[PDB]
Amino acid sequence: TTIKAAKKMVEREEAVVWDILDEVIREHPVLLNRAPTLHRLGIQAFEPVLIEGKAIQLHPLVCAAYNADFDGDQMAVHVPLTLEAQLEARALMMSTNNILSPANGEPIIVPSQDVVLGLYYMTRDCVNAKGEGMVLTGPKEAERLYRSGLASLHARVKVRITEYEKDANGELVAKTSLKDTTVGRAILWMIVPKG
Amino acid sequence: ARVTVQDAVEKIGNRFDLVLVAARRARQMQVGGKDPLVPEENDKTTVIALREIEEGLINNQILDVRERQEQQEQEA
Amino acid sequence: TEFLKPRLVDIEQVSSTHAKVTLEPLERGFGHTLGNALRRILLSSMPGCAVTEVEIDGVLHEYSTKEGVQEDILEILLNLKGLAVRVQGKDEVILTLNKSGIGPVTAADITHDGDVEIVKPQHVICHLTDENASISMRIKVQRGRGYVPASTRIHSEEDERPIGRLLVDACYSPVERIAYNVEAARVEQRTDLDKLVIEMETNGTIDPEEAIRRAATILAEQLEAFV
Amino acid sequence: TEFLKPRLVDIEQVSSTHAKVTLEPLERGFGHTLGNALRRILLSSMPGCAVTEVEIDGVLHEYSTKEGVQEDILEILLNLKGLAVRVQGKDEVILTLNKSGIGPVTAADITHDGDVEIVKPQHVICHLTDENASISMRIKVQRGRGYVPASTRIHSEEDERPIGRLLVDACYSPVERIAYNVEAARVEQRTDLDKLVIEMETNGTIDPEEAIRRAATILAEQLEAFVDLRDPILLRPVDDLELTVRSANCLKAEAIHYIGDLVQRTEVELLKTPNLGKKSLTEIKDVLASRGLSLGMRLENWP
Amino acid sequence: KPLVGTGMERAVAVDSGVTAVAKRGGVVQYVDASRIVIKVNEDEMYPGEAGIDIYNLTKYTRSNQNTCINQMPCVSLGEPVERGDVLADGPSTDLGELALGQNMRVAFMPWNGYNFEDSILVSERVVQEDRFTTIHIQELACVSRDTKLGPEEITADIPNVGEAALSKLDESGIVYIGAEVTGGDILVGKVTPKGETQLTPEEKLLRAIFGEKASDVKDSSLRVPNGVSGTVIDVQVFTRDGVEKDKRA
Amino acid sequence: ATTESLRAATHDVLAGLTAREAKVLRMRFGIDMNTDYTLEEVGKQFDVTRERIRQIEAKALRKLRHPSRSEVLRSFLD
Ligand SMILES: [Mg+2]
Repeated sequence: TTIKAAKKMVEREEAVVWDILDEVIREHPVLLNRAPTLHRLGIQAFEPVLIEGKAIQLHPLVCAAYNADFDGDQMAVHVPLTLEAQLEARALMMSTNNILSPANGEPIIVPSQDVVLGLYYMTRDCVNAKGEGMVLTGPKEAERLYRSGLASLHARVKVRITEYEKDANGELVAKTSLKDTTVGRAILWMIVPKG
Repeated sequence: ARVTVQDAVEKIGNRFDLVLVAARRARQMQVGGKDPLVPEENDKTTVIALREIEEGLINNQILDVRERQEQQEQEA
Repeated sequence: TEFLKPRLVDIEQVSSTHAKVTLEPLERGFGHTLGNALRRILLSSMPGCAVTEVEIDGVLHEYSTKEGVQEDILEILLNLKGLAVRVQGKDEVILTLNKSGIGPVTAADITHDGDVEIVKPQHVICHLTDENASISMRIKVQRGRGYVPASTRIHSEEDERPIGRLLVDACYSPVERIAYNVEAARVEQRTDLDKLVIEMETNGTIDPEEAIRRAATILAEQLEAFV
Repeated sequence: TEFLKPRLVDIEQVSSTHAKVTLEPLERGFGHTLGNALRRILLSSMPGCAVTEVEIDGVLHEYSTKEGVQEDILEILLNLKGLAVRVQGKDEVILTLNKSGIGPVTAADITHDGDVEIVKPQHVICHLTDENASISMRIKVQRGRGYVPASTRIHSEEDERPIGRLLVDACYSPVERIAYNVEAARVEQRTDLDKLVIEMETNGTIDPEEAIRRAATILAEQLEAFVDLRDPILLRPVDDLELTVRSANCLKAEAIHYIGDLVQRTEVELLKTPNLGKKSLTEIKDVLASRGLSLGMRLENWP
Repeated sequence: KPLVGTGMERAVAVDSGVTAVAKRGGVVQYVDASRIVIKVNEDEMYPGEAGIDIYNLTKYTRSNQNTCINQMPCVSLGEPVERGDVLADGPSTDLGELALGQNMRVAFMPWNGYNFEDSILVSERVVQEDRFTTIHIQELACVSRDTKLGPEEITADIPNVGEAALSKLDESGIVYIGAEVTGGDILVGKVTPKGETQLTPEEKLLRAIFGEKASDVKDSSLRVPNGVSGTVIDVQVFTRDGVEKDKRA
Repeated sequence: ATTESLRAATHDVLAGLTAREAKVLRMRFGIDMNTDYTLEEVGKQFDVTRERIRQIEAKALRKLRHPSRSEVLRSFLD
């Protein structure tokens, strides 16, 4: 009804205020900020979700752009209020707007230490290679025989991979051939897009 | 336009005038009483204004003639 | 004794057989359990029919090239390994490929039987390069379970085979790559519950949301004598 | 080779705590899937009995001391949650424990009923060091699942409970460590079938024969959704219409107690009513139309 | 118990002073939760004493970092404790050895990127077994200063609040000992007599319509900070000379 | 919030008062006016006998104190 009735609904933690907070928290970016920031990518916007706990779950890909390892760093979270600042947060300083760094052309929002270790374990090859001799149909059979346990992540086999390149003005061409590779490179190629 | 605004910035041309006319459209959507050209599917007016931007229906001169038509309708 | 069941499913079908099935809500930690208990039974213990052997009669190795073909024998063996076929009456059903002249050998120039129903005939197998370059092979479709590779059967089969009998990588289950990611979806009082987004791309002869029900009733038959 | 179903063929009991149950027979893929599924659902979501609320006399808060008890009562709540009780019949029970004399307060002297059973009577709880100052408390055992802390139960229960009722972290999961191994089964017609023995290291408050039948039941209910699916206006008084009292004060003479008795009124009776003849009847119709009603609206079993 | 040690753990407790130190060694006679009575033997017995060294163990007092200090008794009843040994472990000790934390199974492996840049991924058993739960004793001094517009009384009748918020209070407004308060509730009802501030005409119309008559009593009671749950362990009351005491003090 | 939302609520509710009772009540307390007036000062503009303004104020009170349409005004007591 009024403002203080909603305040008493907030102070007593009603069930419906969590649903209305989930409604108001979506399509509403918020600015995450490390103190003190190191560069321009030490503060950028984020579209938050609602979880439990009393802390902010930060996306791991942008912690290198923060240079803020998980040492209990006191991050400030700033709310853009009006629609000018809300669309300025969503369309310009969201992390989906900048995959490169303002310092160099190399991405500082690159896959960091844990995920690059997992990817290096994915793209590694062996000589023993207990899934030897089986020819994989593509990324699909590669992830299938890795997840079924009959074949390992290290197998120097031939994989028919569908690849695309925009040699024309944005026109991708379809081609598939056999390449000397491993299974985990094809499982990464399942996540790699067409271009 | 929830995860990608690159189609919007390549159909408009730059970031600042795009987000200025998008905020103008959202201000005309919030208290102006205008109807959205994009379906809502449980979204706030900001990403609706961004989806109207990336659909090619909202631009600078398009919003200019859109508010000029409403001004000529109100002043008649 | 409550045992809270999900309410909304909202199957999202991208292609003809890319029915991404979601499930909301579950209990605390049932998301990974129900995502891994259904994935690996589609990987290893799902019955279906595919090609196990081949009788090309003139190619006896996987790397030895032949004549009248465009690609190598490994590529056409891989195209034969991915085949949307399903038989009803018998289990070890033998087919025959017949292609003459000059043209791309698709999945329609093969001799099918009454119990053989091809769902995807657009699967390209070979390409006839030379003029009047005929080729012929026997397609041995055997019913299997999950997946068995060529390395687990090339050591057991020690008996002498004629010139042409090779071992096809049999994709014994009719499902393709199965994967899942557990997203944290909330109810009005709890957030420890989790959504189960099952992203399943699938080949022919089976619908993905029907394959969900088939795996569910298979795992229920695995726990039928426990209540 | 179409399908194959396992069966609980042996229930091995090393002691009251250890239990090596096995499943036989399973396939190549069924040996590792049924072991991973039944271990996870029995670990967390297992309906057990834990300690929730304990009210000790003489003390007021859970960080308080007592005479001749040799330990803080916060430590007593940490061993009551590690104390297993087998409450079979009822879903909740107020277990009381009394102990006098110098000695350790074990679980063998609990004043208990017949429906419950303390499976570990030698579990250390307290150490009474005074004969004059005895120890006495109530234990509110609850039948729940998973694990709920003390802060979560007070957020969903806003009742008026008295002081001294100390909230204890309800560790409803009775199991501690569960293992499973995939070996080769002994089948004469098919050697490639796999056996699966489940090492269930838990406490005595759960039957391991019932623990398999309860864990496989919950997974069947989750697969049940997998395989099958995919007038306040008329109950109002008279005065809340904000009606003018030129006609509202006169309709109370004959019969007026609800708003449902006013829509059943007729115009010829209001014509005989004073100050309700011609003009104010239109005002009554207008204030009824302001709420959506009208004159002569018949109600269908209002009181 | 600290599993991996250094050898310094057997002396840091005895040298810190927060534990019950053995000034005179003997046989344990009677051990309570708040005190330990050790019976001194004949070799360490003085003729000018009573042969009994009672150690008044400090209960749950406040530290300088808003955490607990509790001298828990660790020795059993009827065992000899010699000179310079331990009788009661302090807040972060165990049997004379420095119990800084807890020991549990740790695995140096990645799990779904949760341990991304040296972060901790815990199980449920760190709070299911209450292993990492921690007592935290804070201080909140509800101070009743005396301004010009009347001194601050400590009463129970507070306007603009519900009866359920005042349900855990007495007639003095203070919580009872052991009241499980939640973040946002009032722990001590300490209202101030405010001056007659000039109201807006809308609130004057609201006072003219209904019976809402906000007098000089003002809701300035120091509440519980939000997010902080827990109970109360002690309510220390102090007063000035010449001031009467209510029933709670 | 309430110092403007209650003003908007009185401007919405008292606009429904379709006579001079709202016009003599807005200057009875000072709503949308500069100087707060008593019954005598609002009398010389309209109704010089004080008890007429008092009786119309009591009539507006009896109209507004009922929990039928001023419930949004009733919720502002906190
Ligand atoms: Mg740092």
